[PDB]
Formats: sequence, C-alpha cells, structure tokens
Amino acid sequence: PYPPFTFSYTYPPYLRTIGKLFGLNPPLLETAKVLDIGCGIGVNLLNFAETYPKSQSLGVDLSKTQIELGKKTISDAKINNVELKALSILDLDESYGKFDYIVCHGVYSWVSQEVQDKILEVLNKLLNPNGIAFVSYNTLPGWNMQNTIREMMMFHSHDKLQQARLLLKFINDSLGNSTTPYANFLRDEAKLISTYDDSYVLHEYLGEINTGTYFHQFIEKAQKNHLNYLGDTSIAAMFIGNLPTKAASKLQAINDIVCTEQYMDFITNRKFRSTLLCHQNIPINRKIEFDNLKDFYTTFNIRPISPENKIDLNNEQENISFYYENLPEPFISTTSAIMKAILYVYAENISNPIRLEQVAKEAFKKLGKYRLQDFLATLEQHFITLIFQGYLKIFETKPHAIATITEKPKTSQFARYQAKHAHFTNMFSITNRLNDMIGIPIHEKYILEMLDGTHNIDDIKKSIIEKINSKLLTACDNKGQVVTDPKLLKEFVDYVVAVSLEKFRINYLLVG
Amino acid sequence: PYPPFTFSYTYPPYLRTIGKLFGLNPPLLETAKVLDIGCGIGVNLLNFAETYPKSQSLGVDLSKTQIELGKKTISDAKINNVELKALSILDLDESYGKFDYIVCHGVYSWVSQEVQDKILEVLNKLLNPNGIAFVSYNTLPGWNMQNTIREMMMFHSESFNTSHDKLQQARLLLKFINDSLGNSTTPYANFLRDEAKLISTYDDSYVLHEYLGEINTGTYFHQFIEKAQKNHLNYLGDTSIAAMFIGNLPTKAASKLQAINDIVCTEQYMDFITNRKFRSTLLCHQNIPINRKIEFDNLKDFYTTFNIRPISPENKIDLNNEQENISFYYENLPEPFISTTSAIMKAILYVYAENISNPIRLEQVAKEAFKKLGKYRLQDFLATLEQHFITLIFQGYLKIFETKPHAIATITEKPKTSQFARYQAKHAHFNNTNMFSITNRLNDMIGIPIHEKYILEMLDGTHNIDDIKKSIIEKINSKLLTACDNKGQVVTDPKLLKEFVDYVVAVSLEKFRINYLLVG
Ligand SMILES: Nc1ncnc2c1ncn2[C@@H]1O[C@H](CSCC[C@H](N)C(=O)O)[C@@H](O)[C@H]1O
Ligand SMILES: Nc1ncnc2c1ncn2[C@@H]1O[C@H](CSCC[C@H](N)C(=O)O)[C@@H](O)[C@H]1O
Repeated sequence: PYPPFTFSYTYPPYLRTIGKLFGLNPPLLETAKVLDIGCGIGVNLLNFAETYPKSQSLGVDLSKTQIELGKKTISDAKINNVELKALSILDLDESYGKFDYIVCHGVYSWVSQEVQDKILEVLNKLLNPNGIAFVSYNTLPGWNMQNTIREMMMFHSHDKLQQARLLLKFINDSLGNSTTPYANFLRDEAKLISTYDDSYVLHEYLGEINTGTYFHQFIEKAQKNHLNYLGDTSIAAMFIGNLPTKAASKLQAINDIVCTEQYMDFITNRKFRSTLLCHQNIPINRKIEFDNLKDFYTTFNIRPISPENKIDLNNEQENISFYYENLPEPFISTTSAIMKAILYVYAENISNPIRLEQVAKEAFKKLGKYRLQDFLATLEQHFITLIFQGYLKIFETKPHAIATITEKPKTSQFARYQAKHAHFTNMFSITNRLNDMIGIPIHEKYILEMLDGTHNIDDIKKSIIEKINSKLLTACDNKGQVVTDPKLLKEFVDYVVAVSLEKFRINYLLVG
Repeated sequence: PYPPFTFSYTYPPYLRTIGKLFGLNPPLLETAKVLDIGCGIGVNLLNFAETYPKSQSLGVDLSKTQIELGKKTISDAKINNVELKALSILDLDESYGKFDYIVCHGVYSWVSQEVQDKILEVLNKLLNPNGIAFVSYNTLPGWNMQNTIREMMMFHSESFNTSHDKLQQARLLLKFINDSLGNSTTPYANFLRDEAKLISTYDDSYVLHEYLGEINTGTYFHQFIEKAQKNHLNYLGDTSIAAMFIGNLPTKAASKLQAINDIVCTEQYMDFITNRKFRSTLLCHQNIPINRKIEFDNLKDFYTTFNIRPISPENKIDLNNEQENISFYYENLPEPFISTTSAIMKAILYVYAENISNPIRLEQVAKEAFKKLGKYRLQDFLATLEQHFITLIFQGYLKIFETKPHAIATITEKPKTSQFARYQAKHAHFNNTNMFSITNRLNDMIGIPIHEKYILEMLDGTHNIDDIKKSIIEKINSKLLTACDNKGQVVTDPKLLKEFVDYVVAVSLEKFRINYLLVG
C-alpha cells in the first residue's frame, strides 16, 4: 500500500550535529518542536517522539487517507506525543506555533511553483530563529538524463508496462560498440536503474511528473525569502579536494559557498540534494577548528585482522590492517604505534559514540607510552579529513542506545511495534535509535519483538526452540539437508541468538 | 559585424538531389524561385542566384540593419537576381507568391512558439506543391548538455573574471574545466571533458553566438514532425545522408529496429542513443508519395564523386596482378583507406581518383573503368558498383548530385573563378582563427591562406600562370606580409624564391581545382 520510511539524515539529533558543527546554536532537543511537511504516514518523526517524551511534533499532508492510517499506527504504539493533520501547504497562517526543527522531504520537485515558493515562505514564518530547516529536491544537470530516460521509456508502450525494462535489456544490448564518445555513458544510466526496486522506477520515472531545479535557483529562492544555506545532510558531498590540487586552489580562492557548490554539481552530475537552511541573520563559520570538534561523539566502524591480545602495539616492523563496513581491501594500515593505539579503540567502541578527546584518553590508557596531546596531534592531523569523507560519524549528544548486552535486553517500543507489522523480497525493515532503517531476518524479528526487558537470554531461546520445533520457524544445518533434531537444534538456536543479539548491539537497537 | 556564412546543405541543387533521391521530382533550377527566412546579410542566396541567372529569389529578415547591408553587398557584386526585405514572419502570407525552394536555417530554435509554428504554416501556403522546405533546429537530448555548458559560462562569467569580458573568461572556464578533470576522474566526465574541450574548437563568432548570446531552445524531433504533419507537411529526410543511415548497432538491435518500419520512431531513437545536437530537415507537401527503397536503377542517374589520391601511381603498378594490394587515400586525412586484390576494383577506383571533384554518372564510371582495362564485360563494372558502393554513398564517402555543378576540374592556363568568389576575397571573414573563408560553386566554404586569397582574387581569366607567379614574387619582395609552406626557408634568395613561388602557386591552383573554385 504505502512504504513506511525513515531516514537517518532527517533526524533532529542529526540536524543539530550539522548545526553545532558549523558554529550555529540549534535549540534544545528535549523540548524541541518538530514539524513535517508532506508527512505521509508520519513514521519519520515517531522514533524521535519516543526518544524525547517532552518533544511535541506536528505533521501535515494533503492525503486524508495517509493521515488517518498514520493516526492508527500512532495510536497502536501508544505514542501520544505526535500530532498529524490533513491539510494543504497553502493554509499556513501562522498558527500553528513556531517549530525548532522542520523537515520537508521531497515534495519540492513534485508540486507547482505556487506551492514551491510557498514552502520557503512557511519556512520563513514557521521557523523559530535558531531552528533548522530541511528541504530535499532534484538538481540539474543530474535531472536531465533521468528525465530523458523517462522520455524514452515514455515513448514506447507491446504491453506490460514493465516492458520498459525490456527497453534497457534492449539499450545495453542495443548500442553495443561506439566505444566511448557518449556511449560509455547512458550505459551507466540504463544499467543503474536495473537496481533499486520495481517501486522506485514506477515512482520516479513514471509518476507524477517531477521537475528538477538548479542549486543557485533553489537557494536564490531561499534568499529574498530571508533564508540562508547551512549545508547538506550528506557530508561527503560538501567536501572538495578529490580533483587535482591546481583546480582546488582556484576554487577556494573565490570563497563563495554557493559558487563552489553550484559548480560542484556540474562536475559530479548531481541529481538530488538534501539542504538545510537557517535564518539569514546568524553568521555561519565553515572554518573547522579542532578545538570545537573535540566535543563531538564519533564512531569509526572498523575491525582489525589480528587481536590485540596476540599482538604488541609498540612494534614497528609490523604493519596491521583494519577493515571498513564491508570488504576487503583493508583500507588503512600502520606501522606507526600511535595509529594502532587509536584505531583499535575505535574498534572496541563500535556503535557507542565517544567524545573525540576521549578517543585520545582511552587510546592513552590502552597503552601508556607517550603523552596524551600527541595522541591528540595525530588525531587532529589526519582524522578530520576522514570525518569529512563520511568514514567517521559525528553526534551531539549521544543517541539513546547501548553497545552492551543488558542480560534482559530491551528495545524501543517503536522497533518492537515495527516488529509486529511485517511489510515483508529480502527481509524486514526496523528503525533503530538513529531513525535509520535496518534489514532483519524473520528469526531475528522473532528474537527482537520479544525483548521488552522482561525476558533473559534464555527465555527467548525457549520461545525460539518451540517456533523451530513447531510450525512458523524452521531451520537447516549444513551441508544443506538437516531439519535437525532435539539437542542439535538447541545449540544452533544458541549461536543464532548470540549473533542476533550482537547485531542488535552494534546497530543501535539496544535501549536497555 | 554579422556572420557572412553559407552552407552546402542549403543549396537548391542539393535539396533537389535529396528530393530526386527519394523518388520525388523537385521543380526546375533554371527558373527556380527560392525564399529564405531569416536571411540576415543574405549571402546564402547569392552564389545560386549568380550561377542560374534566370532564378529569382527573395530573402527576408527582421533586422533592418542586416537587410540594408545585404542590399549593399549584392550591389557591389552586381547581382540582379536576389531581393531582400525587412519583414516579420507573421506578415509573409501569400502576397509574395509560391516558391520552389524555401530555406529556414537556425531561426526556429531562437524564437517564440507563435512565430515558430507560424514558420511551418508559412511553409505550407507559399510552397509550390512539388517544392521543398528546409528547417534547421537544435534537438534533444543533445541540446541539454550544451545548454548546461552555456549555464556554467552564464554563471561564472560574473564571479570568475580577469577579464574583459565574455569570450575570454568563457575560454578560461573551459580550460578551467579540463584542469579540474584530471585522470583522478573517469566515471562520466570523460563525456563532459570531450564536450567542453570540443568548445575550445569552432569559432569566437560561434561561441559568442550559441553559448553566450540570446536564449535558444531545442525540440524533440517527433514534436517537430508532429507540428508539421499538423500543418499539412511531411518528412522528406535530412540533408546529411550519413545521418539517416543506421547499422553501426549490432544486427540483433538493427533488425529489431527496421522491422517496426515506422521512420519517425527509427530516427527519434537514433536521436537518443547518438545524442543529436542539431538537425537540418527537409519537408514537402504530403500529397506526394516518397519511397526510401534505394534501387540501383535510380542511382546510376546521379553524378558521383569519390575523392581519392593513390598510394601507388598507375604508371608504376600493374592492374590484373592479384597478389598486389593497394591503399589509396580519402580526401585530406593521412590514413590509407581501402584495399584489393580484385583488379576490377583497381580499375574502377583509379578512374574515381582521376575524376576527384569532377562528378560523373555511375554508368560513366563503369564505362571509363572498362576502357581503363578491357578484360571482362561492362555489366560487371556496373556490378562491382552495385555490390559495394551504394553503402559508401550512404556513409557520406561518396557524394551524389543531380545536374553536375558549374565548375571545372582542369586549369585553363588563364584561371577564372566566380565573380562572387572573386568578390568575397576583398572582405572578411578573416583571419590567418586560421584562414579566410570563400564560397565555392557548391555553397561550401573553403579556408584559404592569405597568399591563396591573393591568387584567387587575381584570376579573372586575364592573367596566365606566369602573371600569377610574378605578382606573388612582387607581394613578397615588396611590402610583404609573407608566409610559407613546409621545407624550412620563408626567406630571401631570388633563385630559390622563384622555384618556391612556382611550387606554392601550382599547389594553390590544384586546391582551387578540386575545390570547385574554377568556373573556367
Ligand atoms: N500540496 C500539498 N500539501 C500537503 N502535502 C502534499 C502536497 N502535495 C503533495 N503532498 C505530499 O507529499 C508527499 C511526497 S512523497 C513523500 C513521502 C514522505 N515524505 C517520505 O518519503 O517519507 C506525498 O505523500 C503527498 O501526499
Ligand atoms: N520575427 C522575425 N522575423 C524575421 N526574421 C527574424 C525574426 N526573428 C529573428 N529573425 C532573424 O533570424 C536570424 C537568425 S540568425 C540566422 C542567420 C542566417 N540564417 C545564417 O545562417 O547565416 C536573425 O538574423 C534574425 O534577424
């Protein structure tokens, strides 16, 4: 029927990180009042409203259906905090109130110019002064290609109508040689929609016609509306320097954000953007001074090849390798015993953010060798670059979740409610404490929904033993075959319970 | 001031060739009445109106300035055939009569939809039934990129600076782009690198016009043909033969394409996968069936030219030897082209080289190739032309004509050019950019260096070859502004500079020979 969706980058505790990063002063979370335009179902604000019981929230949408259905999901989870109303963006006065965080996900490209400027204008009168605005949209020249591909598909219809995919199986097969004038391109654009899902293609490329806009046209429409450009929720975008050094110099030399960004859209073929705005009074500082960056809880997710126990750190002739999120290849390596000492603690601390100084402290106590400020030196010198490349995540304040197993694990009422409604093809989607959406198998949903903090690690093991022994769950053990037996299923359910609880650990799914 | 530009693909003797290719019967050239919308200065109608003195014609434009200037340039050339008028396309109706050929070149994309469709219906009411229409426009999705590239320039020409103003920082933006793309990036921007770098080419006039001056808009083809069929017009084809031809795609795709047997689809998708920037399309009254079946029986009535120079001169090479492999050349590129083996191919090609830039009927190619070596029958010489040639004429490597043009392939010992081409060399468009631009008898524009511009204005038929060599020696040994070709000298000796001016003037006369610049 309708997708439930939630995004890490629309989370108020995130926008507050972007704000407190650039020298702004976003409002207080606990009392924060958030507003969502084009709320839809509204599952986007829910997890927030559960984390900060004192934070009121108001969503709006034009569809009466979505509003009512969402109101059901909101009532059934016992979430009294949020409020949803069915209206058109053109009715705002103000009232109702000013909000500390506003979020508009893409409705911007899908609606008329009249409502278009009207969005910015509500973001003028409905935004408390230190608050933060979020608007997502499509940008040129990335909109050109996708648009034309919707034209090509749109020009032949022989009925499916998914025969459009028989167009692309055509294109990649068609074309052929013509080595690389333009032909190496458009291969990527065709081949790259064969991914996503049958829903995406039909949504974007069929619609509901949407229109792209230009950076300078958007934030030029944000100006004159008395708003300014704070940044982008994707850090790895706003960062430059992958281009040759010569050009980089001449870029920074002009020192105008709108120029460097608008120009960065052309060389990347930038399709979308999620942009945050703020009132044009407050000055912004894009100088990153480490002394203000030591206050940010960070997470670098890496695991090493060798355990600390079996290795020594002070060794030089040895070079050890970590790994990032996936993969090999290993990413970085050392050699330098000041590097190992830190990275290893960025491993032990996986999925429990820690203050940046505390990385030097903990990396110090781990190995007493040198002073502390030298650990802070190597941390300042090349790390920050890694946090602007997206490999290090920053948070203020810490999210509410834990990196340890509580011996009677407990999750959010939300994730435990999500574990009721399937919307099942790969696996289930569940929202962790960061508003991000996690995949999860069926048995992990059966282990998950059962943690309210009442049951110890065994109680679930039992309830799984039945479900496997009885109908619902089944399982097999290698090589293929199995369907098991009374005792051997037991330890299988033990292993599968330890892995599932660890995944729930490092994914920010453990509230207590 | 304004562009003095002329294009081979707008020539009535050309549009009539594409018409008589597709089985139409365009009107008569001698009496032809041609009309040009947005003529500007109007230099496009002239070299026709002078070559066929009985052909009247009228250009029109909105700019009174341009119109008056053209009214001047025609007088200085003493051309009584053309006429220029200042009008809006909305006032053109029917009072100026019906025309056998109409040309609208690069307006349709620069003007409002109202004047836009007004163009098409105007092409309905003033076009003699069998006449032919020409319209050029920018198209998608090839116009998109180039547009965005005009966006960057239209943006960073404010902040990025130094200096004064438009085209300069525009070029510093191009060289900037290429600098900002190193080998550090090859996902996509190989495409944008090639497309931007491609703009470091063309001309300061082009760049200043297209990517700088007023807003132009592309269209989708099928929306164009769909706005023509709505105006009671039909799609004849394109003035670029090498365009309408498919087959570079694998057979699997090719066949599945041709099967549908609907032209407008087969073309449009060729706009999608080739990224077609512009189009020059000719239309006609529907009313008249057109046939895209190309019968060899209708193509032997076309004068053809294959432009070639041999690697091996005929004197020193045998013909019937089947162990020897020849190469030749195509036009000015320094790449060997074709090879054989079959001595009927040597026999033919060698007569296609002798006749370079001298069109001859395909039959006459078979005859001359027969007299070249008596061996086999004649119908086989017509055969080897049938098997693989026509493919080459659809790839643009063989040029076709109806009514072979007015020009000469030989040096008359007192060379002479058109009173037009001898006029153009008195004025711009400079400079030795590269060289001067001159209009041959085919409406094509040949660059010529300064010294060749000094010889070309000096052939009225009054001066012999030696009179040429003398006046060039003077211009050097005198107030000068000299230039040279290869070796290394450039300089002063009399006995050297004599034989040097002999060579340079003979080469210059050959270039005018094969370029259709010799009317006698
Ligand atoms: N004029 C209008 N007033 C209020 N909502 C509108 C609107 N026009 C469109 N919308 C809403 O904007 C939504 C865009 S789809 C966005 C879904 C949701 N924001 C998410 O992705 O999580 C649609 O559901 C539509 O109902
Ligand atoms: N409404 C109008 N009526 C008549 N001419 C117009 C017009 N609008 C634009 N034009 C003319 O169309 C011309 C397009 S520039 C084309 C120049 C010329 N056809 C060539 O290729 O060499 C301009 O010179 C402009 O004067």
